[PDB]
This record gives sequence, C-alpha cells and structure tokens, in this order.
Amino acid sequence: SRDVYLSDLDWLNATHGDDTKSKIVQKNHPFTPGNNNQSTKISLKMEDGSISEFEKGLGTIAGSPSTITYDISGAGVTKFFSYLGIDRSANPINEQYAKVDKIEVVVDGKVIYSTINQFPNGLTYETPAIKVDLNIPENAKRLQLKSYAGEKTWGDEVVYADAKFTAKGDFV
Ligand SMILES: [Ca+2]
Repeated sequence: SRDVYLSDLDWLNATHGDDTKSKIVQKNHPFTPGNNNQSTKISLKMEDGSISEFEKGLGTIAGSPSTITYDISGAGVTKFFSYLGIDRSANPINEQYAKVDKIEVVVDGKVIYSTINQFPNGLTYETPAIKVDLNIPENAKRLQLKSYAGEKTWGDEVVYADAKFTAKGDFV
C-alpha cells in the first residue's frame, strides 16, 4: 500500500556494540554523530563512486550481534528495502576499524538474507553501498536487522540507509 521507513516506527529493542551502553541506535543519523546530537546525515559511497546522503535510515554500531527488532504483526509488510554500508563518518584509522563480518535480515527467527554469500570478506570502509530488496513472508510477526562486528566493534558505524517497508496496514 505505501512505503514506511523503519526509522518512522518504534523498535521493540535495539542493541548495539558501543562501549557506552546507554547510547541508543539512531534514527536518520549515523550512530556516533547521532548520539553526539549532531545533524550529520547518514551517507555512503555508492557503486558509481559518488557519496550519497540519505534523509532516512538507522545508525548502529555492529555487535555480537547488534539486533534491531520490529513488531510487524498485522502490518501486511510485503517488502524490505535498504542500502547497507559503513557510514562515511566512521574513521578508518587502519584495517582493524570499520570491519563488519556480515549483516542479516531475520524474519520470525529465520535468516532470509545475509551479506555473507556475496561478501565473504565482510564489509569495510571501501565497500560500496549494498542494495537490498527483499520479499517478506506473508503473516510475519518479527523482523530483525543483525550486524556482526567480528573481532572488535571499532569504527563499525553500520547504517541501514533509506531502510523502509512496503506495508498495507497499521503497525502496532
Ligand atoms: Ca569490527
């Protein structure tokens, strides 16, 4: 029926790998700038080599995993769309920073998408934005966005840029 940005909904919970455990996943901003009350927009390097800034999305720090969970029961979600990448605001000091093992989209406990298959070496600061367009099973109740930091969480500014559902209904 219409597109509904995930950042325009409330999550059930949203964990992240940051050292400051009272920081929170950010709506429409990358994680660290967002928590620092900066206006900085989410931005990624695209396949065509340009940097795109996004109006909407989610910013987290990858964890073991970081898990952002939505109740989509009754909402008639048929599609999930997002770009995935490390936000340009991350500081890629060296190979140890901004290195994410994988990102998964999970629906009612089942992984329906993982970067691991096309991205066997994970994501890093140089990885171009990953375009994800997914069919969502009918009558689904829970959708989770999981990002896996691997060895360390340093610089793992994971953003789900322009993350939105196609949905028929009202959300809980
Ligand atoms: Ca990492």
